[PDB]
Amino acid sequence: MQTGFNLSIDTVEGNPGSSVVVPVKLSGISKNGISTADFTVTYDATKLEYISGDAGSIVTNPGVNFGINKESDGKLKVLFLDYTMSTGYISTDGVFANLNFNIKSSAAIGSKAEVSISGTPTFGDSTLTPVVAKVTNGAVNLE
Amino acid sequence: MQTGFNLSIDTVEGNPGSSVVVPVKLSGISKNGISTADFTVTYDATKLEYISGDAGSIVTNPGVNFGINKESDGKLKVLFLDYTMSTGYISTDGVFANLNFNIKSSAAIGSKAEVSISGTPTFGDSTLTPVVAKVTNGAVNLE
Amino acid sequence: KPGDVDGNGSININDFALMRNYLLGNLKDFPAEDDIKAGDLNGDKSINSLDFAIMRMYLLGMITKFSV
Amino acid sequence: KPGDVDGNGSININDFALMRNYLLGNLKDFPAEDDIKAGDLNGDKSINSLDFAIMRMYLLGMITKFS
Ligand SMILES: [Ca+2]
Ligand SMILES: [Ca+2]
Ligand SMILES: [Ca+2]
Ligand SMILES: [Ca+2]
Ligand SMILES: [Ca+2]
Ligand SMILES: [Ca+2]
Repeated sequence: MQTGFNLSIDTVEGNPGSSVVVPVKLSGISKNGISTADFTVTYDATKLEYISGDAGSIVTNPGVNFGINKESDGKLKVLFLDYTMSTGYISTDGVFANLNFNIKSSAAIGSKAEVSISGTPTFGDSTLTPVVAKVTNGAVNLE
Repeated sequence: MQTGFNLSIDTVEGNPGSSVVVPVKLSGISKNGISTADFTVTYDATKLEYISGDAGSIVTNPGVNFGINKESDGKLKVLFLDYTMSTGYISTDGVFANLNFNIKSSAAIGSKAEVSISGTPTFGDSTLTPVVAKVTNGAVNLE
Repeated sequence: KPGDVDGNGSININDFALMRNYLLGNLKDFPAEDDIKAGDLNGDKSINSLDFAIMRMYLLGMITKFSV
Repeated sequence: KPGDVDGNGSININDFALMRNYLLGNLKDFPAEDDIKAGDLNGDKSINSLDFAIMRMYLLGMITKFS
């Protein structure tokens, strides 16, 4: 049956010349929780300039367990590990990462800047068994 | 002769189409020792193909303390740290790294392939006081 | 061999650092010649955060060997 | 904020891992908004193996603060 476990990127409104946060969420986390994750987020670098990414509220011991890096303009790598591999699986549905972008002044109103998962994201539960996520991609709608 | 603290790259003989080892040495190390180092080695990539670099015999706990990486063809980055910051400073003069190259068959007999330190190398002693090295560059003399 | 992603004969903190850097896009590959052999610690022929977790368990002493 | 090269508010093994990668010639831009402020632990306005060693001392508990 189709999984209830979801990885979703919000669709948000943004204004050219301004900045915006794009939340990335997990929901339907199963009872075994999430002990590992790694995935790629692509964004439209012709319109958005990545500032930084912050661990979301659901992330355990985020200072240690969470990482995010801009590999190249338009491509982010996201990483989570329970460094204890015992007591720090994610069990709570909600925001997993907040992605902060400046929006170029050249970006046109009425257009969109896609923010998406690239490829198939990897998640491991507390048993280090892979769990498949249902992905919903997002965007910054420029107005 | 060489006096004082020196970082030197050997001049060695090599045959086109064969491999060669180019030692990188430290001499004149003071009683305060060497607890950390980082430097760049450039080599003539038109004549030499980098295979690998091995920690020299003066390097303490090299499996943890030593690293070397080819950043691009012709450019190596070398790194040493006493990960204990206590019991593993280098105190003994001798070979710090052995650089392994294949010599291209196109490299001409009677010519040389320079192997050099690029920039000012960074060394720290056992209290992390900077230590300045006299640098002597080397080469593979092709015969 | 498995776990020794820099191919230096030891499995330690630096292999963990390399794996983290690889998964963050700060390495294109590993210094070991055979990346999958060195980095794939559960035998699924992929190098990903499950392998990172397994390496962490090994360095914490929670496991003794990799289940290739 | 010195030491926090990924700009996440904590100084830990992951900052050390990034600095190792930098010093080996890989990542050119740390995630922190101000690389020199985050990476320079001894005031020479450069990020090099001395800073890497200082961070190691801090993570070993041998020092409690930076200069
Ligand atoms: Ca290793
Ligand atoms: Ca490789
Ligand atoms: Ca694997
Ligand atoms: Ca940090
Ligand atoms: Ca930066
Ligand atoms: Ca410094």
